[PDB]
Amino acid sequence: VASLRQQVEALQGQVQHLQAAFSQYKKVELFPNGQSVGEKIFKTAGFVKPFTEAQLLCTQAGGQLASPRSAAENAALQQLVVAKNEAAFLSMTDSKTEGKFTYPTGESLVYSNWAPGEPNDDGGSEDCVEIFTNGKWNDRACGEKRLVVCEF
Amino acid sequence: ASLRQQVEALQGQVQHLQAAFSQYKKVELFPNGQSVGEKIFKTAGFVKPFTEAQLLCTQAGGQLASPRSAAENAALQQLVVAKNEAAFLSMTDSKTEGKFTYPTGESLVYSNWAPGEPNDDGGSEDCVEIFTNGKWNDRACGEKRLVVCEF
Amino acid sequence: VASLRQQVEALQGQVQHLQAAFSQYKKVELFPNGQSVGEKIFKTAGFVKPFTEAQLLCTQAGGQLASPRSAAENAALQQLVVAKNEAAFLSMTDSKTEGKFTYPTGESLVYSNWAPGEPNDDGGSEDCVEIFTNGKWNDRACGEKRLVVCEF
Ligand SMILES: OC[C@H]1O[C@H](O)[C@@H](O)[C@@H](O)[C@@H]1O
Ligand SMILES: OC[C@H]1O[C@H](O)[C@@H](O)[C@@H](O)[C@@H]1O
Ligand SMILES: OC[C@H]1O[C@H](O)[C@@H](O)[C@@H](O)[C@@H]1O
Ligand SMILES: [Ca+2]
Ligand SMILES: [Ca+2]
Ligand SMILES: [Ca+2]
Ligand SMILES: [Ca+2]
Ligand SMILES: [Ca+2]
Ligand SMILES: [Ca+2]
Ligand SMILES: [Ca+2]
Ligand SMILES: [Ca+2]
Ligand SMILES: [Ca+2]
Ligand SMILES: [Ca+2]
Repeated sequence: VASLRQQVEALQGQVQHLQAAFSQYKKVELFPNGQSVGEKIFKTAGFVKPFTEAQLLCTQAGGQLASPRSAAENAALQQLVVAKNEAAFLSMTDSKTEGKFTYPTGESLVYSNWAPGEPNDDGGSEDCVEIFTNGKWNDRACGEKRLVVCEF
Repeated sequence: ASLRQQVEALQGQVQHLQAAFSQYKKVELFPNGQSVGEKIFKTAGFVKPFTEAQLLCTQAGGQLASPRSAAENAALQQLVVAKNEAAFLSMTDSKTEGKFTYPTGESLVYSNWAPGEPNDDGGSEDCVEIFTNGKWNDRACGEKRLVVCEF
Repeated sequence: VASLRQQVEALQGQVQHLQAAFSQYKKVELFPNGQSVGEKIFKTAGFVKPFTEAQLLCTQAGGQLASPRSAAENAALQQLVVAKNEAAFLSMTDSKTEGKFTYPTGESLVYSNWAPGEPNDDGGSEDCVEIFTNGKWNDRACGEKRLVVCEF
């Protein structure tokens, strides 16, 4: 009772100090290659890779390629693209059904920010998606190399 | 009694978090960070002009490196030495020439000026850079220097 | 009692939040320069340095140069070497007694993965160890510059 109470007050002090230390370290971690938005975190590897290799890096790391599902998420991702000045690959593709872009899960897009005229499947072989420094999207060949950005 | 059990369970979970966190703090700081007291300095690894550098730090939830003691200055110096690139500090005398202040407007509580500095060379040096030897020199804000933020 | 009960529930909520937030943060931290194996974490600095310099960097960081003690640890370390496509230095040397490799403490090796014919003290001057992209080890001159990888 009395012992338990003070034991609770003591443990909470420890937990709140931990919350403070963690919050500080989270900010430190995100600088300068990450961006937090909502409960999602985007982080770039700082280099470019073809889609398949980029996808594998994110999955092996316990996440997946950047999948902006709102204007806010797209804006956060855009910050990293602008910072590295390198267009990045998104996770979505229309490899299964041409013209129908989906997330790795197979779910259809719930948000899109296609540049005017896109997606055009240029050359009849653009099944991956890249995001430019202006935040707009363009379908591009999966074999091209683009900035690797994962979401966790 | 049920609460007693819950408390003992929480103690074990907290001990685990503390141990795991302790390890990750060391991992995080390697190789671009420095912890001194309750402050953490971290470099972006590249150079930028003052305004750009300042914005990067502020948007990241911190501010440009602002050593307030010899200890903090020495810690910051370690990053500068490691990257072999002089860095910008947060302080400027842009408001009133000759009076350097922190982004808040507060006057300096510590400084490590090289002899003869600040000298407002060319009548246009309102920013501050820190050398690999830890000394400070006022320099043009337009120059590009290592970006180091504090959190 | 009743109050203590409400506070314990609040504390429980705080700890659960931290467990979830910390787990996410760990994945973010490790991407793309770290590898977790068991209770050990390997992290590369992303650049090369001669042995002495690399060794000092790790020690000052509160850790030490990569010291794989099992096939599992060696495989984890190998992932970073492959990722950076740069051979890395291990912590072990035979500087004290030629022909006898030891950890920084002085203890004899508990595991090794030498390439065929190694260690061979080529030129009578190889007292350090490098790990290749294939995971095998080779003794090499300590003055050479190799990928810096520390363990924490
Ligand atoms: O290089 C491919 C690229 O070429 C142009 O920029 C446009 O036609 C794009 O739609 C297309 O993706
Ligand atoms: O250090 C002497 C002098 O050298 C250059 O002119 C600049 O770096 C000045 O800021 C400095 O004051
Ligand atoms: O042929 C093997 C031999 O090649 C070179 O001489 C060096 O890399 C040596 O360390 C290695 O033992
Ligand atoms: Ca980190
Ligand atoms: Ca197609
Ligand atoms: Ca297509
Ligand atoms: Ca296109
Ligand atoms: Ca002035
Ligand atoms: Ca001035
Ligand atoms: Ca000057
Ligand atoms: Ca020898
Ligand atoms: Ca030898
Ligand atoms: Ca050899």
